[PDB]
Amino acid sequence: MAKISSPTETERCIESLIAVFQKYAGKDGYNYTLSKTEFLSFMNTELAAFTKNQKDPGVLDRMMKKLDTNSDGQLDFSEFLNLIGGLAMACHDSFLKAVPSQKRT
Amino acid sequence: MAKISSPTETERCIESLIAVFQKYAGKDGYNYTLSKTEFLSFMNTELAAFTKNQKDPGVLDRMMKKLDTNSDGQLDFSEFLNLIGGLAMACHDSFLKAVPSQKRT
Repeated sequence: MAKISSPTETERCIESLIAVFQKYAGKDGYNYTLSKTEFLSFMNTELAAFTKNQKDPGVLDRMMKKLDTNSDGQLDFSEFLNLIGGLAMACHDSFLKAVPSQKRT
Repeated sequence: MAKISSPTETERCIESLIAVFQKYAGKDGYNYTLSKTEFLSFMNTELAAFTKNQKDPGVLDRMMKKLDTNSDGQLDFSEFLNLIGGLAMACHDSFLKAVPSQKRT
């Protein structure tokens, strides 16, 4: 069985975001939107790498309100992904400042 | 060993995007930007789920020019992630039109 991965690395990444997003956003039960405290818990757990590396949880506050383009105080599908964009760009930048030659053969 | 995953599901998703992005974008060797043909190959391989489900590869053309905010004809870190946003939103929407109760305990 060569095709063990129905999704690819990006697609599975995407379904990962589905998993993590919908489990935390699914706590507030609004419109599958990641509420303030849900995102606080989210970022301190699922993004503790970033969150705890910052300095104080007030950053999650800055994240939320930056991404909260719906201006409801929650992060929807795209708002969470906007986040993922900045997150990815931070880790990418890490690689660019380290070794971005991730040319996996 | 409980902490076998240094990255979380979102963080690993993010490093996945690093992996897939930098391997294809690393083919053009510009500024780690996913060039037209590199993205064509990318989307037909890594996103064949979406690409082949559309109808014709001219869609990748539409993706590129939508995401090519750098207006160079390539997708950078954020432009690829803009893509990932629309991709994720499509798969999310799939779940929302199916079963978005991905409340993994």
